[PDB]
Amino acid sequence: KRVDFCGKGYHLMSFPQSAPHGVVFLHVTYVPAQEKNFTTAPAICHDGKAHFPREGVFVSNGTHWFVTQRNFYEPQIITTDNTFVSGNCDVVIGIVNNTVYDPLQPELD
Amino acid sequence: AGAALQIPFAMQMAYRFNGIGVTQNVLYENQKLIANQFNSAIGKIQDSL
Ligand SMILES: *[C@@H]1O[C@H](CO)[C@@H](O[C@@H]2O[C@H](CO)[C@@H](O)[C@H](O)[C@H]2NC(C)=O)[C@H](O)[C@H]1NC(C)=O
Ligand SMILES: *[C@@H]1O[C@H](CO)[C@@H](O[C@@H]2O[C@H](CO)[C@@H](O)[C@H](O)[C@H]2NC(C)=O)[C@H](O)[C@H]1NC(C)=O
Ligand SMILES: *[C@@H]1O[C@H](CO)[C@@H](O[C@@H]2O[C@H](CO)[C@@H](O)[C@H](O)[C@H]2NC(C)=O)[C@H](O)[C@H]1NC(C)=O
Repeated sequence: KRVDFCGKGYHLMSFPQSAPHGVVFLHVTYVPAQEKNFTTAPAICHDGKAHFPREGVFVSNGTHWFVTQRNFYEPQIITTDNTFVSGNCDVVIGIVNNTVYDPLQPELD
Repeated sequence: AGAALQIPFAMQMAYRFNGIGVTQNVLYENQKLIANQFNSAIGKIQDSL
């Protein structure tokens, strides 16, 4: 887990090999690429309740709001499953209003 | 690791708190206090040195 100990970037595993009077290591590393940059926000408050992401980050391509992990990009719609509520949006800086979907009401009708 | 990627500072500190166990709500509810404490500490280290 300690960075830049063996490899360059995120380490996965290594193989040892012999040598005349030494040893040789073959590290395997994982490196991201093909970047994009979007508009973000710290937390989303709906109906006076400020939902925060469990693990990940909010992003937006311009017209919709999604939650994605940090080291890879895949969009998931926002529901009350992957977000948790704490307080109200009156002191956090950068809150953006929106709507949050829930499954219980559609599945209860 | 690779190419540098921009990230606002508030979310970087939120991630760094989330790393050590404390949830990320603490930073977003106590931003001004933390900023003032950090400024005071970095001011006093100057005089101490
Ligand atoms: C991230 O978005 C910016 C848009 O501002 C893209 O281009 C940048 O443009 C500004 C303004 O001229 C420059 O100062 C930056 O150096 C540019 N970024 C570069 C060259 O990496 C930028 O391409 C986007 N990042 C991507 C597509 O990876
Ligand atoms: C941002 O992404 C969303 C999610 O895909 C887009 O919303 C829909 O995108 C699909 C294509 O996957 C279209 O078929 C729908 O018509 C879109 N719906 C709406 C209401 O636009 C959205 O278009 C994307 N926005 C931008 C600027 O790329
Ligand atoms: C997000 O939208 C809500 C719904 O309108 C806003 O809440 C009210 O917005 C009106 C018009 O901006 C204000 O006159 C009211 O004072 C707002 N009420 C409350 C309780 O805030 C809310 O302000 C919007 N959020 C942002 C950041 O603009």
